[PDB]
Amino acid sequence: LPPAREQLNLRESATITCLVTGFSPADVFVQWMQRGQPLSPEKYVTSAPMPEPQAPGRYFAHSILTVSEEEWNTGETYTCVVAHEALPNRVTERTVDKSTGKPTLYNVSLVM
Amino acid sequence: IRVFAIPPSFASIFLTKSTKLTCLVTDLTTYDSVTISWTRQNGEAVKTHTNISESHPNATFSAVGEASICEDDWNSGERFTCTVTHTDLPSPLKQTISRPKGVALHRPDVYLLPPAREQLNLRESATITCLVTGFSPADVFVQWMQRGQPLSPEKYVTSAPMPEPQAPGRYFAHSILTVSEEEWNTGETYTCVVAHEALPNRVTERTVDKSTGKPTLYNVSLVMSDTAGTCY
Amino acid sequence: SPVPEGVRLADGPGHCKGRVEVKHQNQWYTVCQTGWSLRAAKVVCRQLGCGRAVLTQKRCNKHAYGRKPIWLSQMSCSGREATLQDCPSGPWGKNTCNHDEDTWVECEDPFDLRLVGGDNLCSGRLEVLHKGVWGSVCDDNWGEKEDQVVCKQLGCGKSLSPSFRDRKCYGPGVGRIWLDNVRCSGEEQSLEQCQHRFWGFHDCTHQEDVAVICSG
Amino acid sequence: DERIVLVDNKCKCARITSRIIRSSEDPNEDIVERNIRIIVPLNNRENISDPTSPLRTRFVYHLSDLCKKCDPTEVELDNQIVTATQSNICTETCYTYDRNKCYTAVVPLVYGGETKMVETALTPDACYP
Ligand SMILES: *[C@@H]1O[C@H](CO)[C@@H](O[C@@H]2O[C@H](CO)[C@@H](O)[C@H](O)[C@H]2NC(C)=O)[C@H](O)[C@H]1NC(C)=O
Ligand SMILES: *[C@@H]1O[C@H](CO)[C@@H](O)[C@H](O)[C@H]1NC(C)=O
Ligand SMILES: [Ca+2]
Ligand SMILES: [Ca+2]
Repeated sequence: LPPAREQLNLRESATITCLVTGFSPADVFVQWMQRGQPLSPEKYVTSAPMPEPQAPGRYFAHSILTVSEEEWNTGETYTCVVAHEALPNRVTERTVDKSTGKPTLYNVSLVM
Repeated sequence: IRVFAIPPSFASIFLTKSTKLTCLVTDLTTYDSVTISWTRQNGEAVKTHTNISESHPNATFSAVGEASICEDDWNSGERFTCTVTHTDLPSPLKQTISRPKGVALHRPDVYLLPPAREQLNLRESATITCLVTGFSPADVFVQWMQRGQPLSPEKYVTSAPMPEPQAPGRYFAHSILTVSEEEWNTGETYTCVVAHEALPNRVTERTVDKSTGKPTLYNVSLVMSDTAGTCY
Repeated sequence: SPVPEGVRLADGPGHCKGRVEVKHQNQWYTVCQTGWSLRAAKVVCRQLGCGRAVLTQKRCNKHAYGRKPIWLSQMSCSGREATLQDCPSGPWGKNTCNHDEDTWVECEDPFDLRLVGGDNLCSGRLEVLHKGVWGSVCDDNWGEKEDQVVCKQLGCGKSLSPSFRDRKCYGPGVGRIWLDNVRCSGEEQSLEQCQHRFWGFHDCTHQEDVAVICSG
Repeated sequence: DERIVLVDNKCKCARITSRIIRSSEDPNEDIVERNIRIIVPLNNRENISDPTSPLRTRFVYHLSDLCKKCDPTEVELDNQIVTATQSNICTETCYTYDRNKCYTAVVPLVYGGETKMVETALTPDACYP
């Protein structure tokens, strides 16, 4: 999940969420790396497995890392590597950035 | 035998409008010779309400006991304790509870995150996120609504408060709601009601919708005139 | 089973606040049914006609002299239904009043309106009662449709469109501007049934007030 | 009919509408459009209640302080009714005049020595006393 825009507008920090669901049994390990270098364990808070009420037999959790506004604005990259036995290579990655999105347009009209 | 006594949080006080105390008793063998008793700090007795639940797979019984005292006595700082007697236990167990005092109040912030773009391409479901953060103490109540009617509790899951690594004395929590993809594409509206003691009015509300999100087009138009000095 | 002859809401300030007192045949007693949601409080308030239910809670009994006995049936009522007569009740049996607590209910003050400053009524400044205080209504949006709704409620006849030439004979107000941006489309029955901004929020001044002159 | 009005400011004459166009047929490829219409005055001065103020040649339009809600709403919780704050963000400058509002001023009038200050009407017509 890309950080909230209003949180950045008020200029304190940013919130990055790593939402992982749909794994069984309850065995998951998430980490946070920046530019190929893993970050300290004191940088993110890790949740705990807990069953999904809708589909029985499925667990899910998440991890959040707070970043400085200037660090987020400078263009640094972040990723949420995950590990699960059921995965083919036991490693899957999702990556977002500031540029992550869809290109917009500006149809400006000036009536002198 | 394990006995858990949970205090009544302000979240329960806000809705139930009644302060009740529960002493959960687990791993119980003989339920015909048990006594859930509640006493004050001096030794006075309080009328209890013991209810015996159904059986358990592990051949254990659960004891649920409510004691009701209105908030004027409880918020003053008086201490309570729970006692569970059993004919198999030579000594009754003593578990005390009370509310802490001396914590500052910080106003929490509410953040609503629209579903991910890569999730709606599967035509299966969506996930909306209500984020509450930077609040003290660690008490929070979150409830989802649609068209003014409460949703079914299962449609959403709320977690317990967790500490914030970057700021001592502050916590945060989350809430997740699951809805169909066609419902979100139709244009329905949702609401996240958050209640905390530190709010100016004790209740806050935010609303998310598909139309009022991130627009691909920004058709900006500016008209200049030297006679339009007023607008109706 | 007894059928409630009425509710009185005794032991409270006025008759829109207090303890729920169901009228049992002959002597009447207090009721403390479980699951007392706001839906039953709405029907209780509608019994008296005070207005809308705002709050319901059960209070600890600390020497409150609850001499009144308790009832022996439940009153599960959908809230949108009619008087307490038309909602299902359990077939007598035991009581659900385990903890000895009284049931409280808080209705609201009924609505009222008048014209002040005009001769023989049917003319003058508009004052609306809410929270036990009278106040003025802003004129930012006062179409002809919003004029006839007030007139028929007081039985002053159709408005004669007096313009603003004779609207200077009443002057400004001193009370709080309760209503603003009032938009009444249909006849309805009351001004409160229209769409307004909120009670207590405005962007007006006592100089800009509403004056309504009906036929009389 | 196909557009919804979000803000209808009069001081800054700002009006924002949003609309979804069913482009193509895939439900996931519909664009969201935001329209902004601004009318700027070229003859009004810095302070609209003081004719002696200098002319204004700088206009700033913050969209975060325009699409903001600041009125408590009622919420039903099945046991009571409470008032809820819509936003926490809640001296703004009025660029243009408002038709629903009256603008007046004080001016000295001298005649035979005596000076009589009288209320004026800066706006052409606006409202009547
Ligand atoms: C813009 O003009 C108004 C009107 O002159 C200023 O407010 C007035 O200030 C005088 C005293 O200086 C008071 O007697 C008036 O009551 C005020 N007007 C109102 C409507 O209250 C205002 O300060 C001026 N703004 C600036 C930035 O100079
Ligand atoms: C540009 O404006 C025209 C109308 O002048 C409109 O048809 C078109 O959709 C606009 N462009 C975008 C990208 O919205
Ligand atoms: Ca006006
Ligand atoms: Ca207004």
